[PDB]
Amino acid sequence: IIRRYLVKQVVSTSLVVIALLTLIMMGGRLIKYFGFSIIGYRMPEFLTLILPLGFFIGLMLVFGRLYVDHEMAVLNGSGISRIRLGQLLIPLALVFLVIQGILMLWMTPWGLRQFDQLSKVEALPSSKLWNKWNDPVIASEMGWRVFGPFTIVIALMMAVALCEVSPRQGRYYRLIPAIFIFASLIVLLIAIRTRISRDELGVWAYPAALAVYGIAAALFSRK
Amino acid sequence: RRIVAKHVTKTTALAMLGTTIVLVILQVLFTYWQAFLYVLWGAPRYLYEILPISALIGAILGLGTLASNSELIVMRSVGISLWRIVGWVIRSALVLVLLSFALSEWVVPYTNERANSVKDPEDLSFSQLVSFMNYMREYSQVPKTYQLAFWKKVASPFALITLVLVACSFIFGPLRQQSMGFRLVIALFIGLGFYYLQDFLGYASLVYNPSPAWFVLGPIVLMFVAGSYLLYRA
Amino acid sequence: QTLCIKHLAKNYSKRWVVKDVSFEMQSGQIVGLLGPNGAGKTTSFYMVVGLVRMDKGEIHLDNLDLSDLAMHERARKGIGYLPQEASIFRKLTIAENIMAILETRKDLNKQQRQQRLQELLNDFKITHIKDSLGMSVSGGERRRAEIARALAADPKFMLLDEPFAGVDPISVGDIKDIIRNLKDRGIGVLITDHNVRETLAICEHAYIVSEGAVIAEGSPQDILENEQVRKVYLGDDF
Amino acid sequence: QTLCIKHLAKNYSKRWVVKDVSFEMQSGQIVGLLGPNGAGKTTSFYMVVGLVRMDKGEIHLDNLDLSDLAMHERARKGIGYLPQEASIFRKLTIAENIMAILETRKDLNKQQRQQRLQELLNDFKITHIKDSLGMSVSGGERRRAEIARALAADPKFMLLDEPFAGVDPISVGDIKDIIRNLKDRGIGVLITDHNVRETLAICEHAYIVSEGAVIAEGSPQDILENEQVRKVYLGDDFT
Repeated sequence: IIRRYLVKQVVSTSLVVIALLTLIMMGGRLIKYFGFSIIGYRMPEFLTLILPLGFFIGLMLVFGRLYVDHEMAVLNGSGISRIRLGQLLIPLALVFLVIQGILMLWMTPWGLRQFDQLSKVEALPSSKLWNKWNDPVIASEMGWRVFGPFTIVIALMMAVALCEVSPRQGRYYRLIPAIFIFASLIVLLIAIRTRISRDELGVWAYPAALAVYGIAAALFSRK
Repeated sequence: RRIVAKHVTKTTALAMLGTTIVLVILQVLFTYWQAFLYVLWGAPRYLYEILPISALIGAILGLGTLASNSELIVMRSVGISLWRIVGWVIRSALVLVLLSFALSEWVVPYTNERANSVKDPEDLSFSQLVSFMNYMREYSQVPKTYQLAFWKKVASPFALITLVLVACSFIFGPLRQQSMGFRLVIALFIGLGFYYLQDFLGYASLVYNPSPAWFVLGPIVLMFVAGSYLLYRA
Repeated sequence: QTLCIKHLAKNYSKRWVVKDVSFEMQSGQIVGLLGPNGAGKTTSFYMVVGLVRMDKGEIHLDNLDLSDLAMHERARKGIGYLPQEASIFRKLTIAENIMAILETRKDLNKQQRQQRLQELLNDFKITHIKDSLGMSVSGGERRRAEIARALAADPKFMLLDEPFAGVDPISVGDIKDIIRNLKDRGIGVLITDHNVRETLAICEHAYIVSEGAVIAEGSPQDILENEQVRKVYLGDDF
Repeated sequence: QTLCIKHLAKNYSKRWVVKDVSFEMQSGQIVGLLGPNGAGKTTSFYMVVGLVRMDKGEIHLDNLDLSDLAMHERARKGIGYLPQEASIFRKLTIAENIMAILETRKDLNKQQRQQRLQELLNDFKITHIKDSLGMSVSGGERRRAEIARALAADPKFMLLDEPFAGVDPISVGDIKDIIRNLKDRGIGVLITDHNVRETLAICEHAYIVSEGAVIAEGSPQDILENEQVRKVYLGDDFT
């Protein structure tokens, strides 16, 4: 009952944030493009970034709401920690990992393939990129598609760590400080995709970037 | 009344200037030895484009501190109207408007020349823009991309004051009794919403027959009317 | 002066929290607006001040209709408000808080403004903290500066919101002495409070509002011996 | 069982809010942690619950240290918390509110979880409203659902924060029966409240925390006759 309570809350507020970020992230690009089929073919490209951001923000809004209106004091006071509440959402995070794995591996290339013809390694089919790991350009793109979906898991254990907020501080107090901590992971991963494409860093740095953020989030959640 | 006016003005002015210092530092870092001077010389041009959005966040945080501390309730409890408290905040914004004029007229056109040496109609200063348009009009037809640039500059002080009044009306209206984080989040959505709306309607003025004055002064008049209505609801 | 208030009404989420609340208050008299929590004592109190817009009702102050006036337009007519929460100007000194509202007065010049400020500080015994910031004073000392600040505007009716909120039994006498001082100054006091034991000890005429309507009226002695109030609000033992 | 608290301390902004607060509460006994507002009675209460991190001292429950355990680890030892503000799960059914905590219990199976929920609803006379949402109930009925939910975790000590907060005199007696019932259930109750007059009417052992330290201890009759309390907290005239 407590797992279904959280999953229903997180899914409801993540879809609101995702639809709010899609209207903002691609409303800005649509205006720049104006300066309807193009937006349709770039849905999987932007939702590749919005989905980890929507899940992270939606996780902190739910965990912020539990703290603000004292539903966390009665959950900790009943024997259910905050770490335990984050472990109840692993089945949900696995669904979002599978969902984004579909976007990153299939629809992001397919969406970029049709857009390119209408308007590159960003749009090549994943079948043609499974092999040819020797070439750093394919190595960066294929690694971006395999280790990319695992930002959902990192968005789960890092939103649990950075959600503790006082009732008087507010539900939105820890949003801007911690969205930048999450965004620093994605900005680092985009900054890693470029380094691998120039054969300067190696494909091994994708799990290393996640592990450093994974261990840092796990240590901070257990302080 | 002077002591109350100074307290409201100084608190908002420090919030508008405090947000300005932070927003410029972040934008300098985000934009970023030869490449450091090129970004450092561009600070006045980054400063000019932050003033409309730093005044919005400054009035949200400046009045939010007053509202959350129940200081705006006891100014009304003694007979100080909402439009008087807005007028005191506008005095703080009038420093940013005067700063916008100083940057536009004497600072931006100079550091832009210095920045380009280290390494558009929008980039032209108002003194250069009006003089150039008057020169073209005397011998040829002025393009619609210069009329839009002219209207986007003459309506820059009026977009700073209107966006401040909207911020003040939100504190007294929808954003009353809300958290400081929620006010900051909403202040960021209005800032992006205004930048996108003025960008889109700027492009739409170059593709449609009506003059760019309608598209540039459109949102400013509507936000002023809508913002002044939220103040009438108290 | 009489503050006639007739047929107040207000709805929230299509539910009428206040239904026909009407009471009369006179200058130089303490009137307690009491009742069960959430039954409309707070909402009816805020509609007198002006925070909550009046859906229906008439508020008169010596045949002068204040119904349509806003919060500030009523405050200029002589209605004061003392918030329950800390409402002192944090970055202004205690003497500057009182002087801030004294400059609002039109019938005072600079010469008598300083004289009025001096006696207001002496009346509430906050002279020793007149130079300390409002954010660095005791809760008991700060509350005396908020009442002194409200009196700088020369109100005719001071509407106190939760005066005995978080007040220890040792300092409940200090608040009663303050409220009694406001009455002796010719200012009517309207008190809404959850602490009904002490609010029924200073007020001369109390109004108990339950289910959104005034269910009883009269002196505190008559309020106690009221069957409907005893059954609904005060209980059999009190 | 005897909850032992020794030498609590906590400094906020380089100011020692709590200085050497120590009290003992036994199971089945109601203890009122009172004192002047802002004198450290609220902060000392929170260090017992676990909201604010301790800065000096120790907490024992039958030679079983709880100082290093977090808030959730003490709850499994038998320590409950009831926030003063509305802490019900707003969008959960009242029957599900008690059930959400009953599923936490390891010593109950499905067969006896529904039985425990059914008797918990009947013990608090909320079985008629057991099908309504948490946010769509009366203030008096909501608090009865928060105490039934707290008992679902089966605590040995309940730390009530401001139980008589925003409570009409008609419904003060209803809470008195609830707290008396908690004592009759073998569960010790620790109460911190600003309403000292009504808190002293049910507690058999009250602690007065002034200037950050415990200055009084014993039955409410001994507290009233104490000249140190009547000088700082209760005043000359108080009953």
